[PDB]
Amino acid sequence: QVQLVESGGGVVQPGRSLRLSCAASGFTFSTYAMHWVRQAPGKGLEWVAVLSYDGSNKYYADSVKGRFTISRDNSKNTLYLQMNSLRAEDTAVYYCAKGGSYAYYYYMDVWGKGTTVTVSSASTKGPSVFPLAPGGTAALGCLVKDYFPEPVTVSWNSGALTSGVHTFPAVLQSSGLYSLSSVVTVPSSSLGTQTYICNVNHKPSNTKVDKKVEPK
Amino acid sequence: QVQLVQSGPEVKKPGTSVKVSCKASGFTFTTSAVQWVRQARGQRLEWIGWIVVGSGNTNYAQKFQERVTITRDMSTTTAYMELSSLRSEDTAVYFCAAPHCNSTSCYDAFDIWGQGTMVTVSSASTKGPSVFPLAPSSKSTGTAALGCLVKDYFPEPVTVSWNSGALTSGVHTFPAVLQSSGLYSLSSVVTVPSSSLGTQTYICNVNHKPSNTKVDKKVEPKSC
Amino acid sequence: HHTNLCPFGEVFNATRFASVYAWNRKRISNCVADYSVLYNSASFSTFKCYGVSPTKLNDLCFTNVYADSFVIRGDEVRQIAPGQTGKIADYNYKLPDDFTGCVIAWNSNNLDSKVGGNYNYLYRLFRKSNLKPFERDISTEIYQAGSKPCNGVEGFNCYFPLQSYGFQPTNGVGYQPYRVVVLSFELLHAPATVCGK
Amino acid sequence: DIQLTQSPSSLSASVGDRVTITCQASQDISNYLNWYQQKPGKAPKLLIYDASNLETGVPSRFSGGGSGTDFTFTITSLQPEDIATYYCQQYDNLPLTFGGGTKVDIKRTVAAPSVFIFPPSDEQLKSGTASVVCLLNNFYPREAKVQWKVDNALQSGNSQESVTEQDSKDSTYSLSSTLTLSKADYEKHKVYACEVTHQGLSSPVTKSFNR
Amino acid sequence: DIQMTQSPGTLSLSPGEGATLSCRASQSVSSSYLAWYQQKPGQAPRLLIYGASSGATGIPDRFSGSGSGTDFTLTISRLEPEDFAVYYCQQYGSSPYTFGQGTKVEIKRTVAAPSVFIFPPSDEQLKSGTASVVCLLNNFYPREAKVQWKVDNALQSGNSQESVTEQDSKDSTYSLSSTLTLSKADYEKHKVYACEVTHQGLSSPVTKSFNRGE
Ligand SMILES: *[C@@H]1O[C@H](CO[C@@H]2O[C@@H](C)[C@@H](O)[C@@H](O)[C@@H]2O)[C@@H](O[C@@H]2O[C@H](CO)[C@@H](O)[C@H](O)[C@H]2NC(C)=O)[C@H](O)[C@H]1NC(C)=O
Ligand SMILES: *[C@@H]1O[C@H](CO[C@@H]2O[C@@H](C)[C@@H](O)[C@@H](O)[C@@H]2O)[C@@H](O)[C@H](O)[C@H]1NC(C)=O
Ligand SMILES: [Cl-]
Ligand SMILES: [Cl-]
Ligand SMILES: [Cl-]
Ligand SMILES: [Cl-]
Ligand SMILES: [Cl-]
Repeated sequence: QVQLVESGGGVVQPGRSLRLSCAASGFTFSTYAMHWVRQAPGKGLEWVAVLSYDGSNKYYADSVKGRFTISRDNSKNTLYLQMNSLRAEDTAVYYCAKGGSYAYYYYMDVWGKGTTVTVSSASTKGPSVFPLAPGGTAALGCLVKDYFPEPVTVSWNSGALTSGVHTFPAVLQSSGLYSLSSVVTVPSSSLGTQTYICNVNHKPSNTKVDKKVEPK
Repeated sequence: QVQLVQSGPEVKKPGTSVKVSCKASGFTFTTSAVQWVRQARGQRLEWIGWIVVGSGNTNYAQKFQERVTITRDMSTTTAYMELSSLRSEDTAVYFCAAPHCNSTSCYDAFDIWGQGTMVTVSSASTKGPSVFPLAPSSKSTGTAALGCLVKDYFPEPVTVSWNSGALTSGVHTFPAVLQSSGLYSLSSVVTVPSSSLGTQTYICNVNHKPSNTKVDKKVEPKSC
Repeated sequence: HHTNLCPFGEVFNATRFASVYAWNRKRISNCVADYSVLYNSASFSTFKCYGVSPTKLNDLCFTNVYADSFVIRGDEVRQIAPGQTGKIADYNYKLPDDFTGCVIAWNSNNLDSKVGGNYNYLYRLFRKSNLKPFERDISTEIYQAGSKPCNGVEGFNCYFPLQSYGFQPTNGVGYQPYRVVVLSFELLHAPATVCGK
Repeated sequence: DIQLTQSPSSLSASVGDRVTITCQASQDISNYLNWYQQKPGKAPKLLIYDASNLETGVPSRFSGGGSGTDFTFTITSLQPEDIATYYCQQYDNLPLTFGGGTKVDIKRTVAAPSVFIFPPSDEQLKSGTASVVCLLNNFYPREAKVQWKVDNALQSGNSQESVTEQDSKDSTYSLSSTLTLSKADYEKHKVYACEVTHQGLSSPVTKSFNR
Repeated sequence: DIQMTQSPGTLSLSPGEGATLSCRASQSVSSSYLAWYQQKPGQAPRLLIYGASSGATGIPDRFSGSGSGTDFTLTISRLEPEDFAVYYCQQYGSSPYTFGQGTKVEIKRTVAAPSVFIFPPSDEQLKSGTASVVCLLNNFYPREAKVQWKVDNALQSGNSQESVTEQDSKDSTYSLSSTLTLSKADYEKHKVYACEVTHQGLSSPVTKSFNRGE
């Protein structure tokens, strides 16, 4: 029952600072070495930093050297990661991991669930929902464009239409806002006697948009 | 009390070996290094070699690669220099030096130096000196000169005093010379007022510890 | 996890052992250990356990067991213990004060000694500071004993940090090679995977 | 640093197959190699530690071998819940470094993509932005190429793509490509098309529309 | 090997003057591995300057060092009585750690002529079968002096040995002892025994003699 809980992740502006924390349970935290590992969206795993049992010896990765600082508070059984001079490439999911016995930095046993750090200067904005208007079978969908931050949820006909639905993962535009599309394939026979509505829900901005997709 | 104390004097026959010790105290020996330097009488300092205490790695001068091995024992915190196939040219004073260190850091030069070890190489045997007076002449009215000739002894050194130390002013005791016989000769002189030649007694005290010889000699004006 | 003997043979009977400066660790998990056979084995010069009684080891369970192995000489075996000082404990392999485990060592002169001397086994000679417990240092950077930089070349106050052992068959017992295995017993708030039977 | 090279970067196998992926180290790392399984959305989970040994709970179908520089990771009888990305990780010295990863796919019959093109909606053109959408629906394998054509001109640097996960029922993928132009640039041209090249198609398929 | 050369051989200065000593290396040495030592007669070398320009612990700040590459200098701003000694430089950057030949710093004094004394062999020594004639040169400056033995005006050679004292700590003078050694037979074959002394402080060579027996 070794468990590590992370927190402090969220939206942070480029060049500003953020500090993550990791709460450990199930072992004598004050004796063990501690790790931070991150994973950018669509990337592999990258080791960030490691701390000795007493916190006096620190080792970082070149990608974060001189910008990140790893620390710990043994009385509170928590591990910290001070992130300064943040860049867009620091956008990742950050995990803490239990290390070796004392100064045995070479182990990375149990990982935490992970906290998400998003580096963007964009502000919370609701999505604009545009219809993708519609062979033997036709395709139609909705364009969920220009929203921030993640995520959005798209369903069709309040959950009745689930067969053939493909809600694509979002892409990050050069504007800093996300774009997403959700399509559904239907028989062309029912195009004139069955209405299709996509239910876009964006909790961070409290937006609920129901868009009716019609032929042209 | 950061110190380096070396062995006593050595007198070896030609062709034998000598092993001079150099015990360290006051600093952490294990992270320092010891160099060895010899110096003939009146000549320059000559580097023999050095050793790193921690590793035992050594470097020797080309002149001494054939006959020198420098070692050290960390349990007795001592360094050694062993010179084999000794010959007359090896007769000199031998110094050891080292930088002082704690458990991690060391001084940036050889700042500790031992007292030195005098090594003599010759075929001669121990012999006490013969002390002959250098009688004052019948000159001036004015200062006169007298002294003692400390002749034919081995090895170095002899020590000469006058009137058991009561006479030091005007005294000159010259460094000994090595005669072709392999024995040393030394002279000690003192200048005194000519008026005191008849009423002041002058005795030179020659001591030669290697032969346990104590000679007192009275120096008087010549008796015609 | 229950029907498999712990692979202690791969540690003790390993063909090659590591230098103490680069000591090797193997994780022992999900197996059944027989510690009594090792404790009563007549092939071990040292079998000192800390924080746990070696006689009641077959009655204990642990979440994980870790086996550290390396080679030193006999008179240095006394340093593989908590609260020790010396070239090995300070610069090569350090045990914590609260160490819970067993230190096992045996004379390996017939294996780790060559005719002209075995110089493959190394140990760290200098370091800026003592090792923390269970720290491993495999750097080969020139040690700077003075205030002047070394520039990657040895010289006055600039020495290579690793030194080789002698290890010749005719050496004294205190200078002969010994193989050391340090078992440490880890106990977390998790299901115990290494028990004794 | 120590560099790890995984091979292959991706592969496809059916349930019951024996999967084998390799991990080569730039220098000798003894047996200090870990093998992770990471399923989409979750954190990596350790399967093999010390190159050869099974982590607690991990099914016995996973195994690993090797010491020094060349290592292997094996799944004797691939199962439906074994579809994930697998990483090797060395821990001989800091920094801890991972391999490039190996995505394990379900093998199925080659399916050509169903290509649909969508002109921008009139509501979006009122805002001053145009987004053309090209859909590639239910195809296999995942590798697909889409090139945009605006009046016989190949487009580059003005489009973004997104791919779904493998469908748990038909084992096909779906790809969405969006061409983003300003409304001004959208009104200057007439022919918009996306050319789709795929293994299932003996020749690229082009869906176009006249503005 | 790196050759170390020092200059001048001897430095004659008055107490209070400044001293400037030179140490040159046959090739570039690291300035951080050049040391200066002071050695007084009958004593061990004492470290003065290290790293070319760093004073050792306990060394008065009147000792200054400079140099880099091949040329190095030891500088004494105000020469104190305890500063008159021999000074060596040693490079210890490249093995072997070679020394210079040393530079003696002596007290420059007014020219002083030597007082010359001649001593016949004692009657006690003639019993032994050997005769020693001693010629004493007392308290002169500078150190350069010449002693010539003449037996019945016959120039002697190969049968004399000399010896000089250190510079006296009170009058800054030197003294010389020359010993003419003959057999008892050879000694009794001649009459006039004389030693001629040449020195800068003498307008012409001074001769002290004695007639055997008288
Ligand atoms: C070990 O010594 C170093 C250096 O001390 C100096 O160098 C020695 C060779 C010797 O000459 C000493 O007398 C010198 O003081 C210590 O490190 C220095 O510590 C001082 C004060 O603690 C500090 O001002 C310096 O900046 C330090 N320099 C360096 C390079 O670290 C060190 O603390 C000593 N360690 C122990 C345990 O005594
Ligand atoms: C070490 O090995 C002993 C004997 O094992 C046998 O002989 C060796 C040389 C190998 O060939 C091996 O494959 C054989 O099975 C055991 O008796 C002893 O228990 C072992 N020690 C440990 C700690 O496992
Ligand atoms: Cl550190
Ligand atoms: Cl703390
Ligand atoms: Cl005198
Ligand atoms: Cl699993
Ligand atoms: Cl020299």
